[PDB]
Amino acid sequence: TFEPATDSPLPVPGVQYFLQHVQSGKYVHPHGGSDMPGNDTALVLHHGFDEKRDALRWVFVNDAENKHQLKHYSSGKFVHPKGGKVGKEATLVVHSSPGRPETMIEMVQEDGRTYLRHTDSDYYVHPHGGSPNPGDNTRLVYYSGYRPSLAFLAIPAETLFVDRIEIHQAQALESINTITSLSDEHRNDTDQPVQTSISVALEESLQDSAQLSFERCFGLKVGSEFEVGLPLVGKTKVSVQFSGSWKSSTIKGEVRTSAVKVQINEHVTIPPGKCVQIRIDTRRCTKTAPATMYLRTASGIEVQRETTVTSTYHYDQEVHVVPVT
Ligand SMILES: CC(=O)N[C@@H]1[C@@H](O)[C@@H](O)[C@@H](CO)O[C@H]1O
Repeated sequence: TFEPATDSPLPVPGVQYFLQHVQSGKYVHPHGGSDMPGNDTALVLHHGFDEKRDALRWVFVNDAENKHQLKHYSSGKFVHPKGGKVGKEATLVVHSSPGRPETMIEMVQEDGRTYLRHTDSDYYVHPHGGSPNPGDNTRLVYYSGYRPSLAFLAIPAETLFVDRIEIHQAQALESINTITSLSDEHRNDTDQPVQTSISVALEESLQDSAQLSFERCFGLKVGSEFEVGLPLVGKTKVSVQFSGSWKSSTIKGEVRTSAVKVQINEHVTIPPGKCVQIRIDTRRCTKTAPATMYLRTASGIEVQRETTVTSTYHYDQEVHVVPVT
C-alpha cells in the first residue's frame, strides 16, 4: 500500500499541490476558504476537500526571482510569518508582499518524513497547540523542532504530460543472457521418415518488462497510461507503455512490439528410429540505469523527476533441431 508518512514525495517547484497534514487527514486552506484571501489571513487545517477548488492549491517557488517560497495558487499571495519574523508561534498567513530570506519556507525530508520548514532555521510548521489531530480551523504556526505528527503530504493537483526519459548513459548497466528452452523428445518408431509438429510455449520464459522506480513515490499525476522510447538493449529505442499512480514507488511498463516468438511451431522430418528436440536460444538484456523524466504542465513549464529504469528484453532468438542420442 501507499504509506503517506514514509512514501510522501518532495514537491517539484512550479507544480500545483494540495497540502495535507498526514496524521489528521486535514488539508491546508486559507481561513474562510477564499480564492482571494486577504493580507494577514491565516493558513489553517480543515477536513474540507474538493479536487476542483483552486483555493486549496499551493505552489512551491524556487527561481532567480523568489528563493524557497510557498505561493497560494488562486491569489498569487506568498506565505509569510505574521509580523514579518519567523519565531515561536508566529502564524503562517498569506500576503501580497514578495518573499524574503526571512519568509523562506520549503518542504524538506527529515528521518523518512516530509515537513514544512523555514529554510536556514530550526523552525518548522506546527498546528497551534501541537495536537496530532487538530480541530477544523486550527491555525498553522512556526515553532522550534519537528516530530512525526507534523508531517505533511504534497498531493499533485494538476495532470502533467511525460515528454521523454533520458538514461544517464555512463551509469547504465547491462547483463546479457541466453535463455535455452528444449521441447519434449520426439521419436520416429515407424520405418519411414515422419514430418512431425513440435511446439513449445515460452510466454512465461520470454516475458519482456520495464519498471520506473522511485525512493518515495513518483508523486506526479500524468494520466492513465503514457508511452516513452526506452533503450531496452544497447542504444536501440523501444516503445514502452506505462500505467501507474502518483502514489506508485514502481510503475510497470509493457513492451508493445515483441522482438522474438513465445509460441514456437516447427515441422521436423524425423528419420526412421531417430529422436529429436527443438532447442530455442533466446537472448535477454537485463538493464538498469538512473534517468531523468521530463514532464510539461498545461501552463507550459518543463519539470524533471529522477527515476531508475529497469527492463527485461528478449532479442536474437535462434531455433535448431538437435539430435537426442
Ligand atoms: C511538547 C508539545 O507537544 N508541545 C507543542 C509544541 O511542540 C508545538 O507543536 C506547539 C505549537 O503550538 O504546540 C505545543 O503543545
